[PDB]
Amino acid sequence: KDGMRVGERFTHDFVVPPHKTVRHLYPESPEFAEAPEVFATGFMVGLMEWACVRAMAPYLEPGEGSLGTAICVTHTAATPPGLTVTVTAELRSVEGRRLSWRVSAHDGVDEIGSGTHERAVIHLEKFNAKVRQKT
Amino acid sequence: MRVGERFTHDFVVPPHKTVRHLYPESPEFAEAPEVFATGFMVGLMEWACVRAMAPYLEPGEGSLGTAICVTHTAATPPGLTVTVTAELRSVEGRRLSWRVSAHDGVDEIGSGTHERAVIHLEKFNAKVRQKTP
Repeated sequence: KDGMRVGERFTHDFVVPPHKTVRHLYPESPEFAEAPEVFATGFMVGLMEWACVRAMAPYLEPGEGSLGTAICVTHTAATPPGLTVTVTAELRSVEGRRLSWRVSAHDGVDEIGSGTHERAVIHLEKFNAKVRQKT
Repeated sequence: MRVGERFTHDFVVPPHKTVRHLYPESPEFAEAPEVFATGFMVGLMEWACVRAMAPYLEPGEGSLGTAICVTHTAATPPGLTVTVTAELRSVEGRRLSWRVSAHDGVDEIGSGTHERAVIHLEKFNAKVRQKTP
């Protein structure tokens, strides 16, 4: 099924809506009530994962998916709704079921962060079997 | 605020904190495991740091997350209690770094570091508006 090529750059573009602020991450949080209306770090983490997931999708076999096992990034500029965040993900290596990525993001105005992200390829159903032993 | 001081909060994972709920906009997430998302785990960690700093902030001040470096090494289905601890590791300028860790009552699910910068809300909000289309 042809594997992924190291050093290949992939881009994921995302126009930030109003509902990806700090407060929308945890509406349960009174303590976030005053947070500026900017793209939340937690949502940026999810966007970077999302970028890597799209890239690996055609390469995964039937029944397969992945989980994020590590993330190590800066978040050095804030983004209001309306700007487009472009994520660039580049494959650093694959060693077994472990894929390592470098990732970075730009909102068309500033670079907003960069660093690394690691994922693990899993068989979706047999993973749920392991999880359910916890539920 | 002092280095080495700690705050811990607990959070029963609901169904709506799973991966696919972080981004309902994503078809590529539709078949994701029904487990607590990394983005939400990070958010719960930030939340711990935010609460712990609050009593030490001047009125009109707040903070932003400027760095996050964590592992997420075990998955948590809805219904388990995630306990998060945040320990102040250092302060310099308007930046505080925390050591953060999380466990779900069964496994340690992740840990690492998180940095935040203290901001004057009004000043910062003005800046944001000038970056807005």
